This record gives sequence, C-alpha cells and structure tokens, in this order.
Amino acid sequence: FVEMVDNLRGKSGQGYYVEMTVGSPPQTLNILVDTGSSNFAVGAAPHPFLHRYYQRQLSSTYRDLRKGVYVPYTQGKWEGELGTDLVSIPHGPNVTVRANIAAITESDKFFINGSNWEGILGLAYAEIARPDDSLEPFFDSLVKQTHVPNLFSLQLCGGGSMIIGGIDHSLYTGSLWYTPIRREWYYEVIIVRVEINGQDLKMDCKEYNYDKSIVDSGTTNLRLPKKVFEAAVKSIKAASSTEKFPDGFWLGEQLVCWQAGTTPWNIFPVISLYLMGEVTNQSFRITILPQQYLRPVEDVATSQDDCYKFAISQSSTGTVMGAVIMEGFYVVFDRARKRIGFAVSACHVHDEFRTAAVEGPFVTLEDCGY
Ligand SMILES: COCC#Cc1cccc([C@@]2(c3ccc(OC(F)F)cc3)N=C(N)N3CC(F)(F)CN=C32)c1
Repeated sequence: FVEMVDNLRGKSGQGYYVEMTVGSPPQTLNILVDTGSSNFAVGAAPHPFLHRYYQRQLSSTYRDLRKGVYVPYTQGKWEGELGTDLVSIPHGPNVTVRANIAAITESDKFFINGSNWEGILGLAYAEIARPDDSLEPFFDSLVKQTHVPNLFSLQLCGGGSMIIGGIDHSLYTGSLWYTPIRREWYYEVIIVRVEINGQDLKMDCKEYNYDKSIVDSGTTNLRLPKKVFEAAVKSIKAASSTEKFPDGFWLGEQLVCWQAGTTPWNIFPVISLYLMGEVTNQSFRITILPQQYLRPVEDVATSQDDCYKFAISQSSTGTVMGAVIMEGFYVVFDRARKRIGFAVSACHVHDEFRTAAVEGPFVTLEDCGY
C-alpha cells in the first residue's frame, strides 16, 4: 500500500492528521486521526485557530439533515449542524463516499492553536457517535459503499502512516500480536498485568481496566486509573531515585530540563503492559521506553536544553493507551476480526541499551474486565 505510506503529519502533543477532501468541488482540510471518537466533525465557520474551514454553500453535493448537534464534554465543548457530503482521502483508498458531516459552528477548548488540523475523523464505533448511534461513522460508510476491507492500521512516528483496508508489512518488524476488542464502542481492550522495570505492580487485573481500557490516537498521554497511576509513579520515582524532580513534573503540570543531548534515559524504567491474548489466560506484552513517556516540549526559548513533560497521567474514566504508547508500534485495527494487533514499528524508539518490544506468549494460571 505504497501510496498510503507517509500520509500522516504531526506529533503526540497536537495530534496526527490526514489530508481529506469534503464536498464537490473538493475542499482540502487536514483531519485529526482519532480512534477515541466516532464523528466526522469539521470546522464550518471562522475560528482564531482555524486556517481554513468547510464551506457548505460552495458544495453542490451537500445535503442538510435539519438536525443540530451539541457535544458538551470534560476537556471542552462544540456544537453544529448535521449533513451529508462526498468525502475522499487523497493519500488513502482511491474512492469517493457519501458520509455524515458535523458542521462545527461554535466551539470551546476543542481546536488547538498551530495544530494544523481543521476537523476530526472519528474512527471508533457508532455506539459512541453523537447525538446518538443512528449517525453512521465514516469508516462504516466507507466499508458499506466500497470493496475496502473492514480494517485500518496506524504507524505513528515521533509523521506516520494510515493504511486503510490492509496491513503494510514494510511498516513493522517481527510478529503481530492480537488483543480482543472487548466491546465495539471505543476500541476497548483488556490489560492483564503491568510491570515497571520487570517488577509486577501486584494488583487485581480488574484495577488496570477500571472502568474500561481503550486505544486512543486522539489522546497524547498514557492515562491510568488513580490507584494504578499512584503505584506506577512510586515505582518510576524509586527506579530514578538518583535525581529528584518537583511534584509538578509527576502531575504533568511542569517541565524537566537537562542540557542538550544529556537526557539520562538509563535512570528511567521501562513499562510493560500485558494485553489479553486471543486464547484463555494467555497474554503478550508491549514494552514502553522513557523516550515514549517523557514527551519533549519544543520551545525555541528553552532550546539550550531538552525539556520534557511526563506523559503518564491520572484518569477517572479508565486506562487510555494514547499517542505516546502508539508511537514506535504498528497498530492494526482489525474490525472484521474484532481484534487489535501490535508489532514493533519500523520507526520504533531505541537506544544502544534498550528497544521497544511486542513479545509473547505469557501464561497466568480470573476475568480482568469490568
Ligand atoms: C492527540 O492530541 C491531539 C488532540 C485532540 C483532540 C481535540 C479535540 C477533541 C478531541 C477528542 C474528542 C473528539 C470528538 C468529540 O466529540 C465527538 F462527538 F465529535 C469529543 C472529544 N478526541 C478524543 N479522543 N478525546 C479524548 C477526550 F475525551 F479525553 C478529550 N477530547 C477528545 C481530541
């Protein structure tokens, strides 16, 4: 799938986007690749953070659905009007589909300054689509209207690639390990074990999935439930005891800086998340390096140093395997087989001592879900 390789641009902090065309004549927009939502929602009115927007009046294929949509959430707000129009992905499948579009007229803390994207491609299931499950998501429309296989894959690089309808073997090394999609709403998965520098957190596996565990490209951080987060911070603090950082750094509210090229990657531990396998009590592990959980914050003002933000944060809505976890892994969203595949990416993170990995099988001779 050579033409789809390198079709994504961006970073973990501001999100990965794909170029898409909306309407007829086609209007070009950069769209956020989001596996944690289900609406194809685009800016359709001027905004201080929007460089361009969807102009419905200039589209002869636009159809108004005469239904408003108001989405109030924790991190922000957005409202608009529902409609349908012709949609295509220039560096994706060579197809044109009619898909639902949420025309964003008003928003609060939704769009990001200098993100370079004007909309969101909600790749999750209809159950979480707004205003309700009757609003068919883009991928469902794509699969229904074309002969594109019910599968997509993400290769997020610290740029990247979105392969629609298949797996590109040039984007990964070794074997692909599959975890079952527990329920088709968010991309829900099951964590069976968490290790910090090979040391088990020793918690009932349900704790890692309170109240759910999801794979989300639309979230930066690895988000963990309160109890899991505290024990993880304690284990990372103990492993990196040679240096003491402010409480603010551990809360994700302040930066940690070291002289350019002197980051002590070796003092920080590796994090292993054991995901539920396709067979009973069997599992595989994904290993995360500090290079993934210590997200660099690019700022010309602080450029004499390399400054980092701790990319592990507290969650009250379950575990979120964000962009920092997805980076350096080729993630296969096998919708047709209700499973998520993980393999070491060609753009994986590694130093001379350690490498990010996808390894198994592991046997644990209870149900880890909620
Ligand atoms: C990776 O970071 C870049 C980004 C982003 C971003 C911007 C706006 C909204 C979202 C959204 C989001 C997208 C669409 C939404 O509404 C839908 F109805 F359109 C709501 C939130 N995408 C995800 N995955 N989440 C996680 C959250 F819930 F914690 C907070 N917000 C979101 C992501």
